[PDB]
Amino acid sequence: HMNPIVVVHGGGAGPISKDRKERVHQGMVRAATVGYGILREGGSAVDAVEGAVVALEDDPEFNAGCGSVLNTNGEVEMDASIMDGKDLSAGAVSAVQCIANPIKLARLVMEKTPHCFLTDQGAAQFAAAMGVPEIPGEKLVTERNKKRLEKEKHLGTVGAVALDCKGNVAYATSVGGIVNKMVGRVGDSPCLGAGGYADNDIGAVSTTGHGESILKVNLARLTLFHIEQGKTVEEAADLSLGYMKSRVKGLGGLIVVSKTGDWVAKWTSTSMPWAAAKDGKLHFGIDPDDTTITDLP
Amino acid sequence: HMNPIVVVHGGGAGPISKDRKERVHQGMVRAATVGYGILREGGSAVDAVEGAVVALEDDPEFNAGCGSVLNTNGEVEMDASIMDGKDLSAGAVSAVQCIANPIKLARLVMEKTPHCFLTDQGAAQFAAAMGVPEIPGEKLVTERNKKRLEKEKHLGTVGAVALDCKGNVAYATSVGGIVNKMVGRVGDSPCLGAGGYADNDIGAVSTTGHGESILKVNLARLTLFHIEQGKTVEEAADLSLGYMKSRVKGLGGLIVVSKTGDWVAKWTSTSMPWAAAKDGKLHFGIDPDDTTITDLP
Ligand code: NA
Ligand code: NA
Repeated sequence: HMNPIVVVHGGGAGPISKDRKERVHQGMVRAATVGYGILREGGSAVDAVEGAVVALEDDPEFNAGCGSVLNTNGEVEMDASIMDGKDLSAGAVSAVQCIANPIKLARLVMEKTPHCFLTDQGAAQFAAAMGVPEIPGEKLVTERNKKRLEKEKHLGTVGAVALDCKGNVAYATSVGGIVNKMVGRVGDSPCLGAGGYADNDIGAVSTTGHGESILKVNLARLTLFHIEQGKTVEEAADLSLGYMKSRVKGLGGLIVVSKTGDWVAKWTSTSMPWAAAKDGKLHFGIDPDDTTITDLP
Repeated sequence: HMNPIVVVHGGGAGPISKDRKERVHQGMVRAATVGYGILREGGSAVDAVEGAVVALEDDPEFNAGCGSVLNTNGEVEMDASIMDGKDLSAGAVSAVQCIANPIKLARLVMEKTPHCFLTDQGAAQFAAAMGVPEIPGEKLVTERNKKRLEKEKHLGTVGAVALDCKGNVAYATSVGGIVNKMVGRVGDSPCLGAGGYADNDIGAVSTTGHGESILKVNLARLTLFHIEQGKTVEEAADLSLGYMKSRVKGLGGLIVVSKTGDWVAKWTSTSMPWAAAKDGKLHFGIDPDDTTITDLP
């Protein structure tokens, strides 16, 4: 059986402040801690990526769930998806409002409907009916995000991949969008093959950065194509990310794990917080080269 | 310069009665001739694919625009997408209501927003900002639609790919939902790489079978991976369709036009209505190896 592996990512975007750096650290760490806690106790890849992504959604330092930005009309609007590498089982939700954890709702889409993708109105019904709490859209709206809303008038995709004890792979990704965005814009995060792809015959990818560009070039699926062509995880990351930059002038990041347990985190944005838990050991960083490898207690 | 072509398809579905084949074969001819006419006046591939699909949307018989099948509330939700193969720009709407031409709105997302994808109430609010008329839903519904859902409480996706004389390729798709589909169920159509994909350096594909299977295997972008690798377009379609078959037990079909100008219509479903125009001729079918060929005025 395989040594489990989990990689976790936040925004593939600009420079981070030294203050937010350490706190970005703690949310990635908690995230990756949780996914790996789930796997070392017999949980699946889906199990791992779901708990991993739930962690970052709950945390207000990241732009999915609570800590999600507000669109141009003063409300949070969220996207998320998740996928089983085993049979390509998937679930996706877009422009969902007023719920704590869209990745969970994404999971229900997959496992309890004959469909993969629900949006806005019907999503919330599906939620409502599956028992998911509604909450006043007040409690998903933090202090510092209405500020950047105003600021911009005149914090990118988070995600997770795993390979579990029994060789299954998965991803999950979730976001609150770009700030002051128009009503109902949908990025890459609920679009299979762009925000993520998982396939037990190749590996799992989650993406971050410019949604539109990630969408145009089907970035996750593309990364896996290079891997099928027999390229290493890094080479394939490099080739896909390079193409996105050269073909549509788009920037971002990606985490990937091949079906053999090989993994890489790579980005073309200035920065991408990431962490990987494997072999009871934690890898973490934000800036290229900045990385550390610590002991997992 | 290149000789231009348009290919259209109706839905990759089960057996079709004599009583419809006649209304459908005519419909397919009209769409091809609309898009070919645009190609005849040196129009863009993107103009032509929009036109053909508009025709199919406006034909009450096709599951798109007028004649869209009904959801669980007896209501009309539609998806669409367009992509321009020159710079991969794209436009898409999911779960839109009370508009005549979803595909024309997707083009308005391509050209007139920073984004590639709008959904539901955003998509509604944009359609206004652009003075797209709020049209009654009983105009969209038919006594096929009304009479189908009532007892389903107990056809398919249309598209076109075009190559213009500049060598540019493009795809369009539209679909009006599924009989008794969950409200807010989004399918393959608005998902770039799934329902379709267009790139001048390979070609363009528009797919049509079972939406979830298409999403799960990224069928449109899959087909293009194979052309990238040396397959002919007929080989490409055969393998991508066969992979969706063996792996996800899903049936459907697609149309593809290459950057070289080689074209094909292929399906694992029983039928898939289709039509093509190239070098003064119109090519057509529904069921296998039955290609009717005639001149175009
Ligand atoms: Na958060
Ligand atoms: Na129609």
